[PDB]
This record gives sequence, C-alpha cells and structure tokens, in this order.
Amino acid sequence: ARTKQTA
Amino acid sequence: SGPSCKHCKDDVNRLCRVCACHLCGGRQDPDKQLMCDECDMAFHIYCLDPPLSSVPSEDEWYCPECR
Ligand SMILES: [Zn+2]
Ligand SMILES: [Zn+2]
Ligand SMILES: [Zn+2]
Ligand SMILES: [Zn+2]
Repeated sequence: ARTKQTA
Repeated sequence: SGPSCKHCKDDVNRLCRVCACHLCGGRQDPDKQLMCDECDMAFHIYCLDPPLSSVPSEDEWYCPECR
C-alpha cells in the first residue's frame, strides 16, 4: 500500500 | 507553482483533511498514513474505524469511501 511517506 | 494544497496553503501548523489525514487532519506519522488508490486521500491506520494495527501488505488499498 502507498503511504504519504512513499507518495 | 506551490503550495501543493490550496486549502491549507501547505501550512504545516494547520490541520488539513484534504492533504493530510482525511479523518483527523493530522500530518504526523506519514509512514502510517495510507493513501487510497481511488481518491488519493490519506488515512492514519489508527484513525480508521476499526483501526489497522499495521500498514497493509497488499499493493493496492481502498479507503472506506471508495470501498
Ligand atoms: Zn491541505
Ligand atoms: Zn488521522
Ligand atoms: Zn478513497
Ligand atoms: Zn471524505
């Protein structure tokens, strides 16, 4: 899943 | 071209449910804010009802508003 960190 | 969000003007001291946690508006713990693969809103795993105790391993994730 994507997180704000990886986005 | 900034700020990236016109609702809060990227003010890190302001809560924002548009570019930060869509539930609480909090910017803390970005590594725990899941991004919806449909609407691209962010959700702290701990703000979800029920809360998730960890970030899901599945590649895609859809928020409560998108299914
Ligand atoms: Zn914002
Ligand atoms: Zn939250
Ligand atoms: Zn969504
Ligand atoms: Zn919403």
